[PDB]
Amino acid sequence: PHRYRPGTVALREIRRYQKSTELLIRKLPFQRLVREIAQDFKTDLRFQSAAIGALQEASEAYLVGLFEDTNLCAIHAKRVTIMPKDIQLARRIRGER
Amino acid sequence: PHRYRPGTVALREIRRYQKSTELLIRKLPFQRLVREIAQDFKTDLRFQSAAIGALQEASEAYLVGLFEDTNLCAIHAKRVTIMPKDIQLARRIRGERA
Amino acid sequence: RSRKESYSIYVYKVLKQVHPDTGISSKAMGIMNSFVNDIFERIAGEASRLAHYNKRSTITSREIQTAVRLLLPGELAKHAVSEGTKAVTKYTSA
Amino acid sequence: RKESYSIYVYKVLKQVHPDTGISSKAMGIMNSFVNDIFERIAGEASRLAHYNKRSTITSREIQTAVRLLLPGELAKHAVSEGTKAVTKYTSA
Amino acid sequence: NIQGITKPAIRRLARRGGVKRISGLIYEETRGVLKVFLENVIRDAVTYTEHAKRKTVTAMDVVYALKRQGRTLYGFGG
Amino acid sequence: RKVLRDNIQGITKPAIRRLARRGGVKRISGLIYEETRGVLKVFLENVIRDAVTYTEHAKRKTVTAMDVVYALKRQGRTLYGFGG
Amino acid sequence: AKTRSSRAGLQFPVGRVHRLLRKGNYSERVGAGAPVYLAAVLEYLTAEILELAGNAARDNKKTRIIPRHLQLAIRNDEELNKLLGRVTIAQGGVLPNIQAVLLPK
Amino acid sequence: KTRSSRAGLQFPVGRVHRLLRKGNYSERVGAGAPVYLAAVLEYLTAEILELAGNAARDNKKTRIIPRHLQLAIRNDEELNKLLGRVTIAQGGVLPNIQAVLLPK
DNA sequence: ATCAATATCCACCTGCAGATTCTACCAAAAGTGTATTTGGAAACTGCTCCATCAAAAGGCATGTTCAGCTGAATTCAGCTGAACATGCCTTTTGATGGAGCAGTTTCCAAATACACTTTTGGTAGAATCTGCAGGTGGATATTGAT
DNA sequence: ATCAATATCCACCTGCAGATTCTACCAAAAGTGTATTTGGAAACTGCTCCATCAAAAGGCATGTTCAGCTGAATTCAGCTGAACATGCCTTTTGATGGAGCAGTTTCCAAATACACTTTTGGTAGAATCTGCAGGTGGATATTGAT
Repeated sequence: PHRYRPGTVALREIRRYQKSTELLIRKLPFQRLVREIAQDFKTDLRFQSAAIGALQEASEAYLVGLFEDTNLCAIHAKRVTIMPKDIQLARRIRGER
Repeated sequence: PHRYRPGTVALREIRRYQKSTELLIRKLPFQRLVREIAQDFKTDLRFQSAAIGALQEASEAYLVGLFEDTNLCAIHAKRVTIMPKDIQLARRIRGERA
Repeated sequence: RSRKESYSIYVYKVLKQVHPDTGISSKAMGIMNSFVNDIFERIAGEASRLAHYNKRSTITSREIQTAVRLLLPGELAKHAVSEGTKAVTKYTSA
Repeated sequence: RKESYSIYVYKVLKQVHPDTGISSKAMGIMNSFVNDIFERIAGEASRLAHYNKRSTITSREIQTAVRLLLPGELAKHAVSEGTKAVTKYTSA
Repeated sequence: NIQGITKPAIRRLARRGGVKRISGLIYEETRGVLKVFLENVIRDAVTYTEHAKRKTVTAMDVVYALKRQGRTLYGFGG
Repeated sequence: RKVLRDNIQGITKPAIRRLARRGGVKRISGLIYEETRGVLKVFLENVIRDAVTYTEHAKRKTVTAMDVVYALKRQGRTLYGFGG
Repeated sequence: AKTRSSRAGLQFPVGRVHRLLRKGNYSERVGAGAPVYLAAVLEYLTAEILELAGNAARDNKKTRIIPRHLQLAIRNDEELNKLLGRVTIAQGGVLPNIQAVLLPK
Repeated sequence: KTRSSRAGLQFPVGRVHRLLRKGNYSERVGAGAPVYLAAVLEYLTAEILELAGNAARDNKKTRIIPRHLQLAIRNDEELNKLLGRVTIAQGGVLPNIQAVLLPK
């Protein structure tokens, strides 16, 4: 009965994902979210596939970046586990808040 | 002899300086620091009094804002004393030096 | 020799309208001129670009309006767009 | 209609890496790159000239714009290439 | 729909971000932040759209929106 | 004239202390003063650099407040109050 | 010989704002409603901040608006703050604000 | 006899000119400005292509992709500073794991 | 550190399909040859502002003492979040069509840019005014020791 | 729960350094009468774009276990704040000389405007190819276990 110690697989996923470049958010769910937020600004809009693809690239690169700063904030707190207060601290120093 | 406990005067100073707007770095020394830096860039440079004035206002506004962020970094580390480490986290997240 | 324009004459008027009893120090007026110039540029700028993106050689009140909506936040936007439209339709009413 | 810098990028590619090719997506990035730097340089030169109450953007403006925009070493080389191309253009 | 952005997907993002251990409250914190992001961008994009008097948000509308937010993106027309 | 050296030390511990205060800081470690000087020095270098560049471009020998103001705008630190 | 400002019902100089648009290299040509609309927004905005500044002056018992008064009005108004979130007002100081953790336990 | 060949560049001087004129930047435009500008655009382009070329080679690839441009940029101090506020689609991030998070 | 048994990575090869690269052609640029405009460089020079100096003065910066209480170690255990084997379903994806609509065209009436000629609205100082910066002093907390 | 010890207000005062006005031109709006466009307003396509369908496949939602990480509770060496004694050097005032901004003219080398003449780059098919995605087979990295 083989089992990996907590953390081992996690590092393995970091090494994997920092190596690839494919979008990590499932496409359909995403487009659904994009069109919904948008519905609140102008009704019955249509989206170039390229536009949905630009929005996804942008947000995924944004979130990934934000996680980097969050990780740094957690580490700064002698922790290894990111938390909302870490995301909150980064977004504050970033001026987004 | 009467004695305020450590931290009381510190808080007294924050209330005082957050209430005021005067420059906090001495004029002459700062004018001297600018001319030194300016010089190591291009010689025979002259300065409008207002230029040095604009430089100081900007510098102090920048340092004051950096210390706020620094302060937040210390707190978040469950400290109350700011450290170079905090200033560095601040500037890194600020994208001033990833 | 060397006449240099400013917005002071207008800032001051508007001041008297809002607070008839209040004055303004020159340094504060200095701040006000910077504000007006800064916002004017940001609007003009975004407008300049909006026009470009649409192969249009002219900046109309329509550009300025969408520029104000991109530049200004929520309530400030609603109110500025109202004032703006109101002025234009009044100006064009001859 | 719908011009781009592809041809030029690709030509420059063959000078530094004759062997090398380049995907469409990668070409789109070089395009974006060129447009961006073009607008920043352009933009700064515009302001420079305005600050000095000038109505014309000359290589003088473009240069200072490069100096204000590109970082240290990259700025040096850019200034080199720049003056070199202008120098060769005026001659012949 | 925002819940459509799943935990494992957020897991993946954090991973590419170098994150090893994730708190259980990060997921909902992430969606809120992702939503504020799209709202600001999309809102700007749709403004460029309506200005161009179109019913279709184009990649260029998104690229110009991202540039205004200081999130310049290369690869989609600029 | 007179040689200019070590002027960064003119940014005294008490002045840095006062700035932390306005910034709301209560306790300051001993190493903060040398870090601040380092950070301020980099701040000034970049602003003066761009500023002096604007000066040279206008073929002047005198850095004007407008120069500093344009330099600050470039650097994303817009300053109101000297716009002139 | 009316003034375009009066035609628009404004204090801000419409003609001047129309001149500054043409000389700014913003577009080949400039519409007649653009300078009007823009002078209107400019006037509205300086009105909004002078209102709040004036009140700050009143609270500090002064009759003349100074920079600290402008800072108070900007930093305290969520929207003006966002609008000028990257602007620094000379001689304006900061807002009285002390993190709780720092107060006498 | 085109201006680009005259200035000896691969980049389209004539177009860089038409663009400067039409971009609403100034009333008038020098004749060397478009030349100068065109030279700068080409140089930076070569720089990235060069580094991205290597990044490709160092990966056993002949054809440059977005990943390779991202590796070229982020791994270069200056190019990275110049584009530190830019995001290359499909480029990913540089592998990097905080020491503290490593095993044992 | 080894022993052993998982599972992971990691080359080397290999075969196809989606892209790339390579070709063969047309309008919209880009290059020319002329004919003028003119921006702003060169050559004074009027004259603000900047660099220095001198000097007296007290606001502060320096250094030193001391010890309060904060940051850095440690121990420890509850319980949060990782690793997994499971079972199921929403995302893929791939035509298929129909169609809502960016994109063009063809006008032109409304709106702009022009080139002058008058008419003021503003800006640069004098001429007048006046908040409020400092100065003082009791009235009020605010602290910190018993 | 008291108090001394000090710090913090708040109101009252009063001449002046810093606004408010009061005057005068004149740079720059505004009013007119033409010479260009500009960019909508209908009419029409070729598209990209939703919408279904319709399977199938991963990829995710779930419930178990428990490893090990986050936080709480204690300690305590010594860093950093509070106070003080000293006396330096930044501030403040004023004055000078003259460097070097800025206002004016004077006017060519260079830029804008056509009117054409050629050439190149953007398109829409044609002729290969770089790798992706699998397949072993083989050392590796892990983690339980003498």
